Amino acid sequence: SLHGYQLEAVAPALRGRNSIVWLPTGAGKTRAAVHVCRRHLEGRRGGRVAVLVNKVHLVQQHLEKEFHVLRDAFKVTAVSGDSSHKCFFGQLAKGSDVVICTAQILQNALLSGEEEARVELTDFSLLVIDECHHTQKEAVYNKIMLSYLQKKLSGQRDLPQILGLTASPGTGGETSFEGAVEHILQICANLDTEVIASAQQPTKQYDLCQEREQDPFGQRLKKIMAQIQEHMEMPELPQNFGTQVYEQRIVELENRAAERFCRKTRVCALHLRRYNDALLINDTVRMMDAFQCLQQFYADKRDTKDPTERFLATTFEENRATLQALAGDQRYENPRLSKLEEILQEHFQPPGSSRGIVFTKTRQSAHSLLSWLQDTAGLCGQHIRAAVLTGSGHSNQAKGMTQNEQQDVITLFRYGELNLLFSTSVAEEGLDIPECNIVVRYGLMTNEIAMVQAQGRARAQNSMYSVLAKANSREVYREQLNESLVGLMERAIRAVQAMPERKYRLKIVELQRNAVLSWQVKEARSSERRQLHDPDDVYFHCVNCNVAVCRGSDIRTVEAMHHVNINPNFRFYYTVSSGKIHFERTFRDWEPGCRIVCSECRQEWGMEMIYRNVTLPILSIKNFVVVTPDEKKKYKKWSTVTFPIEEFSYLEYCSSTQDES
RNA sequence: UGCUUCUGCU
RNA sequence: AGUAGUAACA
Ligand SMILES: Nc1ncnc2c1ncn2[C@@H]1O[C@H](COP(=O)(O)OP(=O)(O)O)[C@@H](O)[C@H]1O
Ligand code: ALF
Ligand SMILES: [Mg+2]
Ligand SMILES: [Zn+2]
Repeated sequence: SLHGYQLEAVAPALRGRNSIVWLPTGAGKTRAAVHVCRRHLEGRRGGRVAVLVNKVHLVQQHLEKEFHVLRDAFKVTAVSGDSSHKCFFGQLAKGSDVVICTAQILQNALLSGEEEARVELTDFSLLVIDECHHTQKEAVYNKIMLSYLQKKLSGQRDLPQILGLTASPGTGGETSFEGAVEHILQICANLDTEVIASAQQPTKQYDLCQEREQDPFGQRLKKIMAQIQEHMEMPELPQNFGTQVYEQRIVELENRAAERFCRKTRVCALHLRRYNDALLINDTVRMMDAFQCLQQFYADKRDTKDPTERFLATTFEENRATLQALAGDQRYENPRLSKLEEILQEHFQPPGSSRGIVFTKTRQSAHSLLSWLQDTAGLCGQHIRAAVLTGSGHSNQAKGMTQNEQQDVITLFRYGELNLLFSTSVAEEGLDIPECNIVVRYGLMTNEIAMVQAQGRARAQNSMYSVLAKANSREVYREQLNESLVGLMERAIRAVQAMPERKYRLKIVELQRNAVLSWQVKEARSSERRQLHDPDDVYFHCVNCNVAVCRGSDIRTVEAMHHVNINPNFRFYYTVSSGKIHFERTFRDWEPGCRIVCSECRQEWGMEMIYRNVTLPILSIKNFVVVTPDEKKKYKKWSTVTFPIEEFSYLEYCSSTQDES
């Protein structure tokens, strides 16, 4: 049965008041919400609840661990990206008493032009927003709630009650009391909160490592980078190799070289980014991980004419064997990994006692840590059974994990079939593993919310939380600051809870008005930008070889995301460059075909979309330079281009191609 | 693998 | 204004 503090925290929600339930990590906010939902549905006819989450895995978790109990009396349905294609959301939701989904599923339905796929906010009488601290800025939670505010302020009746759940509203980067209070008020405004409802041990250790005394591998990479920069014959080139600033500056240089079609500079900049990437890997995991980064990059090359590429290939080849030999030398081991080994050795003896998550920033790092573990003699024999856990992010450096793949790892971790995960931020919030008693945060730079949340995955009574970071580093400073900011957040929330009602209400009104006005202004500005140029006056150039390949007027959008070229002669500019792509996820109206490349230079451009009975090429914006009358620009997003793009019409497209045959 | 939110960084 | 990552959607 519910704890006293659970009953106390939901008392406002039971009375119908919009609220945020502020309870610590692991305190049982979900069960409290289920109780609210049961009483809500019992207390009226025709009620309907939406439960919004921010991570695919939490749909299944909340259903199977908490919300399924409602099925004694009510119909409960769950939807995530994997199951999206199976039903029209409108039909599914309307046939349910409770629907649990990732928030973007609901947002898509709110925006839909299809009768059967569409819902309105007024189709729900209660919205439960899990991890509601994400309801800010342009996060999907806030896109939904901004619409709610627009409707509320316009006088709409029968908007749903709001129940937000969070352990950590945060301070939003504010370090003053006044700033932190303002942030809390902003959260409250965004969620249309009437009351923040709250209640009326673990140990933490800093496992600090030192910089490697001797890093010949890194030293050699830096010496190659200097040689490459000399070859570029340019003044004021950055010298700060192996930093995030260098990474930014070298990519910005690549962008400028694309925009001005300086091939030599661009190619050199491309390679330097890879060397910098290797330095960053070298600092995070093993030398051999960094080596493999570079080796793979240069292996996938073939013999070419381009004198620049030949210089760069020769340069790597001259250093390759030395780099690999160094990478196999235990003398130059990463102290971060030495420290991690110490932690695991201490806590996973005797074998199978501990149940741990090691959080790392990137998917690639998680995979490298698993590989490192499997290859560390000092850990083999301690019956550590480990696996990687990531979300469904994807890049050429690392694929993601499907909902199903994630679920397999989580289920085996829950009762100790696996006893250690190497995880990204996919599992920093929400994941409930009662037996988890160790969290290590490996060299992370995050806000205080992520710190609190990740720590909170260790549910067990006698849990430990380890910060594994470089001594004297910004990472250590930020951890310490974040600890203080948690305290500041608490003080700010208390102050808001104690505010006089009249003052609170007026402040919320002022903030909600500001939010809905600011949105209108932003939308007007965005529209003005996208109407600057006639699409006929915009030309796309291949980013690699600078050949012109189409005009803006050749492009249409599918599902407001996928930019297809509908010109029947575009086929003479691109080549199909792969066998058929397969995705685990199925979509309603299309599936990928093959990858496509520039016919001149083989630069990757995008992929085919098999949309119903036609095949069209999708272009990724990052593979082009966009040329207008005013400038040449390499865009990383379509959303900021300076010309309008019409929606694809399948009917019109079919009619048009039939006339040509 | 198309998309662009968030977080870090400048 | 970018950049890097990440996650979500498709
Ligand atoms: N009243 C209760 N009695 C026993 N276990 C409970 C109670 N309420 C919640 N739990 C359990 O507490 C754990 C943490 O709950 P959860 O909802 O994941 O925490 P959070 O507040 O971070 O969402 C879960 O395993 C849940 O089933
Ligand atoms: F605060 Al939680 F799962 F919602 F730790
Ligand atoms: Mg939770
Ligand atoms: Zn080309």
